[PDB]
Amino acid sequence: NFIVLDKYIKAEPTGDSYQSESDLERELIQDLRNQGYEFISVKSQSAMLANVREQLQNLNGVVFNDSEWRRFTEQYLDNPSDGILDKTRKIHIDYICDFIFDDERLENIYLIDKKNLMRNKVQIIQQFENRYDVTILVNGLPLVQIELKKRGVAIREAFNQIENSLFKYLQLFVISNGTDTRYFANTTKRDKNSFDFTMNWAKSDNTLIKDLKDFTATCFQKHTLLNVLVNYSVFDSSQTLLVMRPYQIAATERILWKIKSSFTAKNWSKPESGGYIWHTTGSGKTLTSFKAARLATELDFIDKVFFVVDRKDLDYQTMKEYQRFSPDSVNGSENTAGLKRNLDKDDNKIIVTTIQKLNNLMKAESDLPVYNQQVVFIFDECHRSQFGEAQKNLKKKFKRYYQFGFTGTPIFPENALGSETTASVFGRELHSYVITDAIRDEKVLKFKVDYNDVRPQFKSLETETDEKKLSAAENQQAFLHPMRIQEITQYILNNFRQKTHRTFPGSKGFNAMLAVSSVDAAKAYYATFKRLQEEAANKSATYKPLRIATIFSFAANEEQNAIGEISDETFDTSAMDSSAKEFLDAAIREYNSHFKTNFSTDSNGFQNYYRDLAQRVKNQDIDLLIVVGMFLTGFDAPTLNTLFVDKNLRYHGLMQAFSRTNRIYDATKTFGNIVTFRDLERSTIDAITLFGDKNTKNVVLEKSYTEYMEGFTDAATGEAKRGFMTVVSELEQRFPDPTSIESEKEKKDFVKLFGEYLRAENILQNYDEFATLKALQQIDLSDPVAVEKFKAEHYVDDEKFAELQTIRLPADRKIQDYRSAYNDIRDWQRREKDWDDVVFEVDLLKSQEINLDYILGLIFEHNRGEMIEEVKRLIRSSLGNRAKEGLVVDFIQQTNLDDLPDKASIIDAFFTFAQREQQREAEALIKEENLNEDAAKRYIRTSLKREYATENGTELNETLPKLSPLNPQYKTKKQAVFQKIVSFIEKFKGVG
Amino acid sequence: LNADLNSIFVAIESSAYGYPSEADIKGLFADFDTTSNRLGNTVKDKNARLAA
Amino acid sequence: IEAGTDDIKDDAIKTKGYFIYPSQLFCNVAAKANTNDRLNADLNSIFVAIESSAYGYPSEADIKGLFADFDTTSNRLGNTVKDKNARLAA
Amino acid sequence: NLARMNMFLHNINYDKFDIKLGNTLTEPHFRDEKPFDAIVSNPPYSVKWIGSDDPTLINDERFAPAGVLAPKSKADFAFVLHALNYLSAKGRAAIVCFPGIFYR
Repeated sequence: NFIVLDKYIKAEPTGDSYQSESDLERELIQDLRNQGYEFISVKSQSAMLANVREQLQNLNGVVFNDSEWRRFTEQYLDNPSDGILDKTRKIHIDYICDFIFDDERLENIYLIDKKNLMRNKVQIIQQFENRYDVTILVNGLPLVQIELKKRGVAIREAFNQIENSLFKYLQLFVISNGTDTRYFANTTKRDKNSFDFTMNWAKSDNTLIKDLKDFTATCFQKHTLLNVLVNYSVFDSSQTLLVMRPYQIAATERILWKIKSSFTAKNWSKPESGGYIWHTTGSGKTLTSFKAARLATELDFIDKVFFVVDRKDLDYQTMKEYQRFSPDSVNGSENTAGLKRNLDKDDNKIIVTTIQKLNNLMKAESDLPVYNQQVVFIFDECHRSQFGEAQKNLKKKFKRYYQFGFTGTPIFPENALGSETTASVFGRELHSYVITDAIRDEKVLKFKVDYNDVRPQFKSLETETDEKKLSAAENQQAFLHPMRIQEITQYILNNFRQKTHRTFPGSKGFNAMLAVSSVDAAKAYYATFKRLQEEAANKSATYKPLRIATIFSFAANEEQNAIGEISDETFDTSAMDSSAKEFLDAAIREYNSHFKTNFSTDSNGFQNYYRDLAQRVKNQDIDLLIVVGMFLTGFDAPTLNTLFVDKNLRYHGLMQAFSRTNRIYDATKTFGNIVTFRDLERSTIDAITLFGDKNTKNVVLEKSYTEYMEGFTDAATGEAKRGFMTVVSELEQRFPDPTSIESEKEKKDFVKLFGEYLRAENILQNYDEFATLKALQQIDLSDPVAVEKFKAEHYVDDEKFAELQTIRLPADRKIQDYRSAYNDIRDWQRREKDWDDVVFEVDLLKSQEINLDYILGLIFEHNRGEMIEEVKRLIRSSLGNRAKEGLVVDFIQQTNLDDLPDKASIIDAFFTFAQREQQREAEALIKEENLNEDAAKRYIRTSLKREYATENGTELNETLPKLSPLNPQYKTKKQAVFQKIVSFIEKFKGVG
Repeated sequence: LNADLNSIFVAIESSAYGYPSEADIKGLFADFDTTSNRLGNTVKDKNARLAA
Repeated sequence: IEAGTDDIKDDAIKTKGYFIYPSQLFCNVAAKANTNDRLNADLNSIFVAIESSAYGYPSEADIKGLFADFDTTSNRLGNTVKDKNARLAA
Repeated sequence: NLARMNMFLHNINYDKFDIKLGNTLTEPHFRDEKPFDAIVSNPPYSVKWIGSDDPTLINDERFAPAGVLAPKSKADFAFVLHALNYLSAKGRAAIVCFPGIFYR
C-alpha cells in the first residue's frame, strides 16, 4: 500500500554463509526470485540489446525490424557522443522518443511507465566485468548495481575500488558488507567526501534498518523500488540528482494518502481532512515541500495549490525552488490583481504567496472563482500576527481546502496556553521526524549545556527561578552589575581561545556568539569588552585582542510568539533613543574605520549592513558577536562551536538558539559548548521530555567530566570507552616507548591506540577542568602570588587543588615522541602507497599546527647557557610540516643567535636567508639537467604563487631540455625533474 | 478533437494526416500536408506547445 | 609530435601510455591516422560521414578538465549522400 | 561555439582557459572564482529583460547596493553593476556604453 511500511517482522541468517560473498549473492538472487524478479543469464554486449528489443516490444506493443532496431539504437538510444548526464536526463525527463515505422508513420517509444508502475518488467543479472556485481534491469535497463565486500571491510574502503557502453545508465550504487547497507548516486566525490551522501533505509519511526537481508526484503519490492527510482529522484538542473532520505518520502505518501481518503470521504475543509507534518529543523524540509507540491500538481482533480511562509523567506526560497526547470514559481509582489490573474492564468500549478498577500487578497476581494474549487494549502514558519485571523478568513471566505503544516513549533501541551493548538489547527500528527535520530544519523551534533556557578555574590540571583521577579526586578544593578559583567567578561576572555580551539598559533579556530535579553546590557558590554581588552593589552604588551562586533535595531515589539521564543526585531532604525541608536552608529563608524566599509545606519545601509556582517562573521574573520535578538532562527554558521548565554529561555525558542551551533563541519567539531551564566538545564530537560523520554536526553547531550576521564561503559550498547588515564596507562605499560615497535601488527595496534587517544583528547579539549589540569603542567615553586592568581583565574580552591596536584598527566615530550612516531608510520605507509586496513586520524594531524612563528619565538627565547641541544629541541618539535626541516637547521647551524637581537629580527633574517638559499638551490635545479632558464624560472614562480606544482601547465616542455615529440620519450627527464621540483616546492610552500 | 484538448498525447495529428491522404481515387491532389514536423525538444514541450 | 622524425603519413604505433600524455598536455590525441594530412590523401573517397566519427576522437577527453563537447556544428543538409560527398569533399 | 574556437586558434594554453555559457543577469558565475583584477566588455544596447523583476534580484549581492534595478528600456547598467561586483581591491576596469544613457 505504502512505500515505508511500519509493521515488519525480521529474518535471520547464520548461515547461509557467515563470511562469503557468492553465497550471499545466491541468497539475494533467491530472495528476489521469491519477490518476483526474473533471474536470466546474459553474458555479452549484444545480447543485452537483444534483451532490450525483447522488452521494449512488450512495453510499447510494437514490432521493430532489424534495420529499424539498428536505427533506434543509433539515432536515439546509444549515440556514443553522449555522457552519463545525458542518459540521466533521458531516464528522468526524456523518457519518450518518436520513431518512424517503415510503413511511413511516427509513433511513441516509452522507456519507463511513469504513470503505471506495475506494467513495468523487472530482471536481475550477475557480474561482468575486479569485484562482484549484481545488476537489476528495469525493463531491461541497468539502473541498480550492488557490490559485495567481506564482513570486516570498513565502510570507508567500500568506495576505494574506483567502457563498457551500456553501463552508463546506473543511478543507485548500493554497497554493503552484509551487516550495513547504504546507497550512492551520481558517483559524486572521492572517499574523502562520500560520507555526506550515505543514506539508510529505515522504518517510519526513524529506527534504522541495516541488515542486507531485510534491507532487500523491505526496500527492494517492485512497487517500492520503481516508485523510489521514478518518483523520488530529482534531477536538479543541472549536473545533480537529488535523491531523498526515507522519512521525507514517508511523509509525502502520508500527505497524499490523507488527501485521497479525505476526498473519497468528501470530508474537506476540516481538521479531520487536515493534519500536520512536524519534522525537526535541519532535515531539509524545502525539497520535501517541493515534492509534495509537484505531486499535488500531478494529482487528478486538484485545481490550485499554495505554499505559504513568513516574510521575506519567500522569494529567496522561490528562486531556490528551481528543482523543476521551469518550476512556475510565480509571485504578484504585491499584486492581488496579479495574483488573481495567476488564478486566471492556467498551468502555473504551484503558487507561492505570503500570509499577508493572501489576507490582502481576501479582505480586498471576496468574489473569486477559487472559492468553490479544489484547493491545497501548505504553511510554514508561523508567527503570531495572523495565526488565527487569517485562518478565520480562511474559514470564512473558502469552501474546499486541504490545509497542512510544516513546523518545528508544536503548540499543544504547554507552548502557547492561550491559542488554538497545532492538532486543533491542523489535525493528526501525520508524520514526524524528531531531532533525536537525526542526531544519531550524524546530521547535527550534540550538546554540552553548563551553567557558570562562579560568583558567590550573585549566586542566589543567578540560581533564582522566580519568573515573576526575574521578569520584573531585572535591572542594571542586581542583574547587570559592573563587577558581575566584569567577571563575565574575564571568564569569557580567559576561556575563548581554549573553547575555540585556539590554543596554538597555527590552529584553525572558531567564532563565538554572546546573546542576552536587554539592550542596555549590550551598551554596557561593548565598552566593557573594549576597555578590558585595552587593559589586558596594557598589562604586558603581549595580549592578542579580539575583534568584537554587535548588531540590533528594534525591538521586543509585540508578543509575536508562544512561550517562549525571540520576539522579532523590526527594521525601524532610530526607534530607540540615540543613546542606543547613535551608540550603534558610533560602533559602526569604528567598524568602518577598521574594515573600510560604507554602510550608514539609514533605512538602506543598515539592512545590507546586517547582511554584510552576517556574511563576514561566517568566514571566521570576526572573533566575537554580541547579539540582542538577531541571528537566532534563520542564520546558519557551520564554523561556530560555542554559544554563551546570559538570558532565561523556554521550551523550543531555546532549541532554536541551540540549533545555532550543532551543525556538522568535520571531525574536529564534535558538540556545541553551551555556556550559560544563568541556570537553564531544567528548561532543557523540559524541552527533551517534551520531545522524548528520559533516554532521549542521554542520547542527546553529554556525560559528566569523570565519565569521560576514566571513560565509561555505555548502558545501551556495552562499548568499552576505556578512558583518558586508562589509555595513558595502556600506552605506557604495553609499549616500551618511544620507538621499540618493529613488528607490523604491533605498529598497527600502536597506531590504533594512539588514534583512540587523540580522539579522546579532542573530546576532552572542551572541558574546563581538563583545561585547568593541562595548564597545571606549568607549576611554580613557589611563586605563591602567581599560583594563587592562576587558581583564581580557574576558580580553584586548594581543597580540589590537592587532588589536582595528586592526579598526574603523561609527559609532553613523550607525546611529542608519539606524534612523531605516528607521523613516521604514516609517511612509511605513504611510500607504497596487512596495511590496507589502518584507520588514519588525518584531521587532528591537520589540526594543532605551528607555522614557524612559535618555533622562532622559542628559538629567540632559547637562551643563549644552552646553545647546542636547543637545535635538538627544535628537531624534536619538527613534525607536521617537517619537510622544511634541515634548512631551518641551516639557518641556525650557520648564523649566530647573538647576531639576532629579538623575535622580529630573527624572523625576517630567516626570511632573507630562506630566499637566498632558495635562489641558490634553484640555480642548481637549473644547472643539473639542462633547464631552460626563463621558462623554468617562470614555471617555478607560477607553482610557488600557486602553492603546489602539477604535470599540467602544459607549456612545461619549454622548461624541458631537448625534445619530447619522440615516441621514445621515457619520462626523460620529465619524472625526475618533476619529482625534484615537487620536493622543492614542498620545501618552500609559501616561504620565499 | 477540440473536446479532448491538452490530452496526452498530441502526435495522433500525424496519423490524422494519414486520413485525407488516402485519396487515390480519383485525381489525388494529396501528398501535401508534410509541414507540421516535430521540433520540439521533449514530448511534453510538443504537447503543451501544439495544444496552446 | 614530430618536431624533429617528421612524417607526412603516420603509423598505428599503438602505445597508449605515450598517447595519454598529449591527452594530458593538449588534452586530445588527434588519432593515429585520422589526421587531416592522412585524410587529405583519400579525398573524394566514398564516404564522407567518417568525419562524424572523427569528432568522436578528440571528444573523449575526460581526463582532465575536458573543455570538449564542442564540435557539433557540421550537421548534414544535404539532400542525397552523393551531394554530401561531393560538397564536403569540395 | 565560435568564441571557443576563436580563443582556441591563437595558440593559447589549455590551463584553465575557457568561457561558460549563460547570461550574467540570470546565471552570474563565477562568484567563487574570483574577485577579478581586470575586465573589459562590449555589452549590447537596449537589451530589455524580465521585469521588474519577478524574482528577488533586487536582494542579490550586486543590485542591493545600488538601490533599484535596471528596467526594460534602460537595461544597460545591470552589466556595469555586474562588472564592478567582480573587481579586486586595486585593479581597474573598463567598459563601453553609448552616451545616450545620460540621465534617463
